Amino acid sequence: SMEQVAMELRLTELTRLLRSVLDQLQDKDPARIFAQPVSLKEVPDYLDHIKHPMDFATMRKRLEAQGYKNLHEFEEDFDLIIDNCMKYNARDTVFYRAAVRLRDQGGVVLRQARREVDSIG
Repeated sequence: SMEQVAMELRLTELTRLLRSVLDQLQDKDPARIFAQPVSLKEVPDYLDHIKHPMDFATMRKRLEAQGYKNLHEFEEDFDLIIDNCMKYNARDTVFYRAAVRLRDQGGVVLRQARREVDSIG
């Protein structure tokens, strides 16, 4: 149908918007602490602590498979990156501190993307 195509045009444009958002969020992590999954070879107990691991490479695979239906699902994944880190790592670690800074700095980007997604529909 003509409708399913118009739908697919918007999903593709949402994917296009979310890709830009993802790049902006990931620039707030210059140390690349959140770039890749936590290694289960190097942290073998990780899944006993964190039940839904997340990282920017994993979010990027989902994004390019147009696996995000709306901004809310995307934010959920971003929030996992942050909240997992803040549980697993203690307050006085470079890791916890990197998460706080990413949360704080990402807020501004996410605030405007919400306005943009409501605005462009």
